Amino acid sequence: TITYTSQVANARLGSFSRLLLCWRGSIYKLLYGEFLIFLLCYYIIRFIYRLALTEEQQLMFEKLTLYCDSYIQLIPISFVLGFYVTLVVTRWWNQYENLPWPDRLMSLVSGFVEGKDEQGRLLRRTLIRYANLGNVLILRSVSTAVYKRFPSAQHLVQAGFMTPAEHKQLEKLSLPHNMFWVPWVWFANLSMKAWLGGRIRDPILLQSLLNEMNTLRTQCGHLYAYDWISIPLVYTQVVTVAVYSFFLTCLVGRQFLNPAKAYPGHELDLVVPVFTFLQFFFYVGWLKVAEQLINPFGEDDDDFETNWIVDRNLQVSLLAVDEMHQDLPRMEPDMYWNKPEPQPPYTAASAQFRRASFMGSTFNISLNKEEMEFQP
Amino acid sequence: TITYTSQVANARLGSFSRLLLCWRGSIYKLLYGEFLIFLLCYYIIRFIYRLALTEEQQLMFEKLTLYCDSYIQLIPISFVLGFYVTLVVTRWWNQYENLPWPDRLMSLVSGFVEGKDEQGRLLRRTLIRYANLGNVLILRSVSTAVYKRFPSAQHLVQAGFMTPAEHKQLEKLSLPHNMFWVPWVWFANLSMKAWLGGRIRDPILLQSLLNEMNTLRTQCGHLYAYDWISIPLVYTQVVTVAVYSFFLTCLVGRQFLNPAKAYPGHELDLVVPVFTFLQFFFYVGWLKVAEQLINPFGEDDDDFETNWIVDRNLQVSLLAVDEMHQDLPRMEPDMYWNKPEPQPPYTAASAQFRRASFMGSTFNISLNKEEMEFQP
Amino acid sequence: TITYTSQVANARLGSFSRLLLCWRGSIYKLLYGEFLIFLLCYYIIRFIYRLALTEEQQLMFEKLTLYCDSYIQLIPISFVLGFYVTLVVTRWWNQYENLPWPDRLMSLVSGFVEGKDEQGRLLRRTLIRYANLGNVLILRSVSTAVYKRFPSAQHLVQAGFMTPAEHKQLEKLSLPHNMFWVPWVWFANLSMKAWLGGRIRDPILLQSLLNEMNTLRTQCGHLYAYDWISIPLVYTQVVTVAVYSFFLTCLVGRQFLNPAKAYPGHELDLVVPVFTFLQFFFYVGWLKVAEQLINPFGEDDDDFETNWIVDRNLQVSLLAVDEMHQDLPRMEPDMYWNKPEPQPPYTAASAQFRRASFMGSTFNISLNKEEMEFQP
Amino acid sequence: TITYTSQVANARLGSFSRLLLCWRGSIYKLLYGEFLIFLLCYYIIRFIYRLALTEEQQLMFEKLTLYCDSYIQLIPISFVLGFYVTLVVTRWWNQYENLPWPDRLMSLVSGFVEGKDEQGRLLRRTLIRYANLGNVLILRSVSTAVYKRFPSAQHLVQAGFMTPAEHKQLEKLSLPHNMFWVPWVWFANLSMKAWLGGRIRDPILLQSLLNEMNTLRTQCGHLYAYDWISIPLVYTQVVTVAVYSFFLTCLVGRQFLNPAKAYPGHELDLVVPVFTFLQFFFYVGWLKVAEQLINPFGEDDDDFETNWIVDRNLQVSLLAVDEMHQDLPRMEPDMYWNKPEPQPPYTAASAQFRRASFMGSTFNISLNKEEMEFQP
Amino acid sequence: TITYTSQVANARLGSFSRLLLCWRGSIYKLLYGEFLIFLLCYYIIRFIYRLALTEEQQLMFEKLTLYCDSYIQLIPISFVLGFYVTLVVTRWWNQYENLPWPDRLMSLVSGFVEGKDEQGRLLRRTLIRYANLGNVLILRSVSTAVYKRFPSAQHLVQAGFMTPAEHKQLEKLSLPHNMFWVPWVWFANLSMKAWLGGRIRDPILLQSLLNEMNTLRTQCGHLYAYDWISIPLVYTQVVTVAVYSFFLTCLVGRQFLNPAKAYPGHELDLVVPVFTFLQFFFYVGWLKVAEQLINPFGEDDDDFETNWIVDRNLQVSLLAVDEMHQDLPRMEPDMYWNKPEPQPPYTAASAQFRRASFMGSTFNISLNKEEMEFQP
Ligand SMILES: [Ca+2]
Ligand SMILES: [Ca+2]
Ligand SMILES: [Ca+2]
Ligand SMILES: [Ca+2]
Ligand SMILES: [Ca+2]
Repeated sequence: TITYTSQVANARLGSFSRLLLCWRGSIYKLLYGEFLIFLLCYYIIRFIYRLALTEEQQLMFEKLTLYCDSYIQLIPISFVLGFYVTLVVTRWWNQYENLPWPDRLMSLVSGFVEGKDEQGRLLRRTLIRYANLGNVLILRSVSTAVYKRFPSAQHLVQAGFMTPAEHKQLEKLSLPHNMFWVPWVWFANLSMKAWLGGRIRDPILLQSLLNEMNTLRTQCGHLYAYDWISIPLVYTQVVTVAVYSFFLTCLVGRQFLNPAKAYPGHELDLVVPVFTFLQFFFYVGWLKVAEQLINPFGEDDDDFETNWIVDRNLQVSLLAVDEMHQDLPRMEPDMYWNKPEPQPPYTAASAQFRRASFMGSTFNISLNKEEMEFQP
Repeated sequence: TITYTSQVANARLGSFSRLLLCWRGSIYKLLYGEFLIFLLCYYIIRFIYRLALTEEQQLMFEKLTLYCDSYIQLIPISFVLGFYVTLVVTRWWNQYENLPWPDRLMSLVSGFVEGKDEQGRLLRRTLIRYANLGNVLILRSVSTAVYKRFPSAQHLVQAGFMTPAEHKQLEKLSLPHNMFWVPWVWFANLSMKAWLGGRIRDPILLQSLLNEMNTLRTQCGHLYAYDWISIPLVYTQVVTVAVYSFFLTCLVGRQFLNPAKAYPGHELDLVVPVFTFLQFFFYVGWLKVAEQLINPFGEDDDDFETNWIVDRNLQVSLLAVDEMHQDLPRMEPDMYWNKPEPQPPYTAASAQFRRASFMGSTFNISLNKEEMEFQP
Repeated sequence: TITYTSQVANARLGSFSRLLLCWRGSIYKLLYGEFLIFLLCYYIIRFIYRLALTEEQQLMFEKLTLYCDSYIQLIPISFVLGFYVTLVVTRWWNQYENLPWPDRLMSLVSGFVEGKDEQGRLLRRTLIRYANLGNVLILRSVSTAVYKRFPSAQHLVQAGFMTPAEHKQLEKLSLPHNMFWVPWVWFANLSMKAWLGGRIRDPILLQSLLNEMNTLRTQCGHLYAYDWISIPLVYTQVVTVAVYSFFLTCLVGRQFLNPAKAYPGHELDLVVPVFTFLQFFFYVGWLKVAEQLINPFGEDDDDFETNWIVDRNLQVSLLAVDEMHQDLPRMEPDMYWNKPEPQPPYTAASAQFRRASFMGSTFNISLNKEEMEFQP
Repeated sequence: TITYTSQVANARLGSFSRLLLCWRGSIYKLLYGEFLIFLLCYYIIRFIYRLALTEEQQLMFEKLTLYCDSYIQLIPISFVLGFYVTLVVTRWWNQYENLPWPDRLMSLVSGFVEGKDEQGRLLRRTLIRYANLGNVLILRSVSTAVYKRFPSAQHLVQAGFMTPAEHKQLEKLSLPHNMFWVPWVWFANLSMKAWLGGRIRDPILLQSLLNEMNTLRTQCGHLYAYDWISIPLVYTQVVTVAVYSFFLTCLVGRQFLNPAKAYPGHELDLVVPVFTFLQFFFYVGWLKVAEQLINPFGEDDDDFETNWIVDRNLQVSLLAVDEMHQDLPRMEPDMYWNKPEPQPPYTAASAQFRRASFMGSTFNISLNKEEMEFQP
Repeated sequence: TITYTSQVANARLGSFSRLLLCWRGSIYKLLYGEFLIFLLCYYIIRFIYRLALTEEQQLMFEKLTLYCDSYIQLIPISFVLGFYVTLVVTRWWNQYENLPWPDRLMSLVSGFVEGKDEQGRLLRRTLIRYANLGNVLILRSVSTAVYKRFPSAQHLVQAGFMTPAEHKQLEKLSLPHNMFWVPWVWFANLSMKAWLGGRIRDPILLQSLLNEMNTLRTQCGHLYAYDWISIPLVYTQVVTVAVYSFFLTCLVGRQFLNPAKAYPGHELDLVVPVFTFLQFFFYVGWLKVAEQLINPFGEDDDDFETNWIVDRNLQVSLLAVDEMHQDLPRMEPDMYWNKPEPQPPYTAASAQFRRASFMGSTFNISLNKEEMEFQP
């Protein structure tokens, strides 16, 4: 994740132009290697045509250069790339939306599961840990960064996501599929036990806990789906052949011919095909957006920070269910205790953002006395 | 936010043409500086070509002017800008949709949390204040206007969003991440305490309160997500290079050459490239839509009024949970108490809007007696 | 709202061609004035060129006519108009989807709030009236037709939407923002009072009532949002300049020159630029779709019938909660009381629509005996 | 509804080519009449030009044929048709999604409403019948097929959807709007009565019943909305004029001129304008998709089978709430009662579909011993 | 399903280029037969023109070759294919999203339905089996792979999805429609019986069970809808005629003529029409994406693995409700029992993914002392 939200807060002079001076997550980082290969091939062909070929061979190469230059437009690269990248970006944001957060669940576990004694602490910690464990099991199944951090269940044990007892239980339950679903069943059974043991006072609170946990389950299932059901390989191959064929053709059709023949469109021989390179930049960068985003759980600069999310979820969830359980700030009358229309102040830097309320678009309509009178 | 909803209520003669006479939130305000730089560069190049260059240098410049003018169309600016701005507008409206409003929560807190005594008042005020505090913590994390208004937690204390006790508690809980989630945990624990203390009469009402509060939490999480997960920097750089390369090329390809040579398409030498300027207006304004909307929590004219929303939420929520708690208008028989078919009157200005009911599209189908008869 | 659903039920010969003979909500009604101005300007320019200008001035005008005619295509009107109108149509249908209907709420109020005495009647009527009042307050804030019908809160009192007591209470609560939210708080507190007074038998029914009411609140909030957050004025100005610049250019580039010069594409001098007029019809009508739909609560022919919806909601909701409360048709054995497979008859006009059930796409797959046998 | 799902299960050789040999729901059925009119007009113009016109008149007709042929491309038919048909297809699938099914409701009514006696049977049948009656009232309001089957409420009585008592009650309640909402109010009041009479044991079950019923109400409201709020007539007229103007122009611009003059692009005189006819097929068929789908409740081949859905809903719902109420198959130990890893067999035809489980995309990542070691 | 998620984790050099070396689910596999037919026809026409035709016949064929070559662009294949394939891909992902998973339901059944005795085991197994049976009945109705595995209800009995008693009960209930809905009614009635028998302790838990089961019902209904309501056959025929007409025209317009005549664009006679073949690859592969995805439950390589999902659902659901019922790992203090800020370790391979928390986009805004001061 490369965040530049602060740099584009306002539409200032050359707002997006300042972003062209970024390297991490940059288009340069993504397609400099492909561009170097393309440039090498282009100039190898240029030197072959300019030095090796004979007069008749050079004429036959020139005829093919103008034949290829007329079909470079026959390729509908823009359409294919436009639909495919839109599909990849949609899937990318859905995959983010299906990253599980324990915040709703941890608030309900902190509130509903009672007891300041060791048993209450252990019960709350175990429930939240089940939620975190389910999340990490799916994430290590779908995220290469998380897998590299936890290449085995024993690593999850050493890192504190799973106890040795939980590891043994998981081994006992092993089926020939992903076992990421197990902690949800454990959670449901432990919540039932807590309710029967009086730690959850009412079954409506148990229903709320199970609802939040099942929401997390659905998110983890969606992550499994996106990891398993790739964008059809045929659609990916179609877009790839469009881009590569376009630039393979450009490798010949965009050669600078001998100006002597004075072919139409070859009057002046510049050495660098600047607009060909700009088209490469545009089309290959647009494809590289898909190439980076198609699996957003990899290790690209703009891929999701799954490891950070795992660490932050564990810390936050344990703190909320253990230290913050029935641990509230003192409840005292606030600053506006007897102020009917509170008006919090503005700093000198923010005074310009004070606004009158928008009352609705009809507020300033003017009508005559006769217009406003009800009719029988 | 520049509201013009009232001006476009009806499709009147030149409805959208009257909007070209607006300055605030206008396209002129957004790209006058870039346009001035472009115009300066265009005329500097014009004077260089017309005065400095020699006959042969002028001919070589003219050859490049017609070479560049033929590739200005090779750029697929329309496609790149069309997909990117659609993505930015989608994200912009989602970000609005994820601005938290306490209205549902404050109705449930006003109704469910009982007691006209000081303790009931304090409990209701504290719960609603927790909701407002969570909202303001995330908003100051994502909105430059709100941050400038509350550059520190001490400012939140001085403005009445947070008590000194709440500030101390937040400091005690500090982790190396955003603490905007804390007030939700506080809310859940305080609602549990209110239920156990008899201020909430049934656990179904507590479930309702926690559901509304968790909805606000999810909205605040979405705001955090949009602030953190920028549109991929590669996609932004691709669109930026498309626009800038197009107009850099136009800076040469759209020069007015000497009419003497009588080049095709250069017959008449106008001094102002009116259609080039219109293309600049169109493409750069379309890009400036993205530049303004990509971070809708900045300080642009059309950015969201986060400060107003904060103030209005605090005022409304405190009034609803404190002054309006069990404070109802007298319940008396209405104007249509014994009128089976109430028909509220129309003013002379509104009589034209009285309509017969639409009964469905099948209402006027005509069938014969034999057509309408059931068959055995 | 111009409904033509019945005319397009079937794909008949020239189904959409018969719709070109409609005036109300027609494209003619929307852009006849603009077209008359355009036609007047076009022929004024034609007469100026044909009569006033000298030979050399006419030649200079002709050179500019063919210069302008070559850039009329440089304008990407189709793209700009295509994205903007799609955004406007999406917002238009969302705004419809957020029009509040009391039907769910009124069924729950009719069922749950008990008592055939005057107090039960008054309680049910007051709750449904709160829902209607919230709806009308937001609608008069966002709809010019509703505002013209209720230009003041006193008009709401005279029309029976609000009692004098409710009006006084609203004045007492006045804040410098829209007060459309107040009736929801009133509803929540009155429902709580009804539950505590035994008129609502269980708190689960109170939860259901509050859920439906909060759904209506969310819809009203969405209406407020769409009224307040206009489509960015920059995007509207961009599309407007695209259309107007295109046709300003056409005003010169589409002039019929003197055939004598025999310019390419000016061989025959027709007096009416039929295809220019068709382009005007197309592009300006496509823009007029946005101009009419951008604020669907105005007074255009195809704008929503907010007044009708208000009247119909009041009538229906009062009837459901008052006259239909525990007022059921006699419950008796039906026509198929002992008929295992009911087959309601068809008329002679409908016999053709009787179909066999679709059993699924796999139903007709044929397999051999050996193919169908399970393997160990 | 023309189902071809079975024919396109696999991407076989010429999968979509075999579908060109279908008549029902075919493009031929939809635009053969328009095509015959177009062909007649084209050849009438051909014979007029070839026989009636004089040499000078023929030359003036030829000049107009090449003038019209150059603007046939000026029409942006593809854009207009592409956005409009996408809107129509979106609305078409939403309208399907809002067809009410009693399956959720009938399961809850079968389970929750108790009693094997005549009163329990009558209560369950009456509740499900209310749901079916609401559905049929809206469907006969919006569907021409259903209206033709039930052209009056008396037909609903004769067909068993409504009892004479229900008909009398509906007449007593008559307001000047669609009364499709009434059965929901009846349902809510009858469910309340059943709860108070002990036939529904807990108010949570009553909440579930009312939730499902209100979901059906919302679907029926959406159907009413789509029937009432047509796609703006202006947008429909714009697309219609685009298509018709294009082909009116083609009627002249696509005439085969005399080869003698040897005009560019008229070298060889074929009698049939094959590509003009293919363009007619394409554009008019794309428009006919909208013409058929714009009202999917008509009587086109691909319109929804509303009558079948009505019949199937009545049969299924009555069977589920009456015959299947507490009528369960014997509960006995299953085939895998003591088999920890059940493996249901495969037939010889399905053995090829047995797969190993996908374990996640990270499963095959290989790391060294040192890479896998945790760091302090 | 061909998963390549692991290969595209990172945007590496030629990431998508390595995918062109895949056969299963490849574009080659999908359109090699059509391409062979096209190539055969192209070269048959080439040999006919080059050998059979006389001088005048060859000239007439050449005139038609350049006439056809000018209309190959008149076809708007890109637009038609672009909208249709987007619709097919949307439907494809919705169909995946509506594949039922028992995970939520099985967690609730494992937790809520009590008893370690044989009766509790049998009740839990029977409920989960009802859910699985409903899923398999719909899947065998819509999936050719599942139908081939279970070509009769007797096969479902032999495979253990249905008992002989359940089969007899289904036969007794037979109506002339799909009976996939029956197991939901059975589930609701059996859950009611379990609640009345004390196996479900509270009706809120029964409400939760029925909610999850009804969610599965809605998913199965959506699957039935997508199987029944095909994409309109007219839209499919339109796209098919676009592609086939384009390439039929190319069969003549893309012939290599005799270079002797030196026609424009036919200067050099290459034997293989490389760009025609690339266009075939592009357009026909883009169509083959739709052809494979239009019914994603077939037996294509990229079709869903319905059989695997069926097997995995049965195994997982039975294990969760039977072996894991109240079978929890020992609850013991975790690794961070008294560690306020848990920091799970990183491996040497993952150390690079450790990040500082993102605190929000406003975090680094700098303001002066005077700027930060509140104003009165
Ligand atoms: Ca990646
Ligand atoms: Ca901004
Ligand atoms: Ca309007
Ligand atoms: Ca239809
Ligand atoms: Ca398939």
